[PDB]
Amino acid sequence: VQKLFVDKIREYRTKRQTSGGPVDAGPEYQQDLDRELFKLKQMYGKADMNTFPNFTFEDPKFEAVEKPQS
Amino acid sequence: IDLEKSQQALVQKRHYLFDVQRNNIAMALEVTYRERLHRVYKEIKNRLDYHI
Repeated sequence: VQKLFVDKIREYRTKRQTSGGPVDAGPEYQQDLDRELFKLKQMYGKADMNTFPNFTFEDPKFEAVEKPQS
Repeated sequence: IDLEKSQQALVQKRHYLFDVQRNNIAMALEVTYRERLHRVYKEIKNRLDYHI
């Protein structure tokens, strides 16, 4: 069916004329890609784009031992 | 003999507690060293992991 071989490539080239993502999204693709974009961040964490690690650690304080001896 | 050897073996017990103190604080300071590096090593992947 090479007449069908040409007819699924030629209506693939029409999909390669794109402006803003989906062609017939409407309220469908706008809600779904925003529902999924939250879920990759919801149970994952709150993370910005480029912020480095900012913290500070304190070690164990070295106490002394009192000892009258001999 | 015992009162001489009571002070003899005591000062070998006094120096044991200073070998143990000198390596414990040297190591407990060192355990926080790479753990400071680990969390920055952790965080530089997580901002990469969120984008990919």
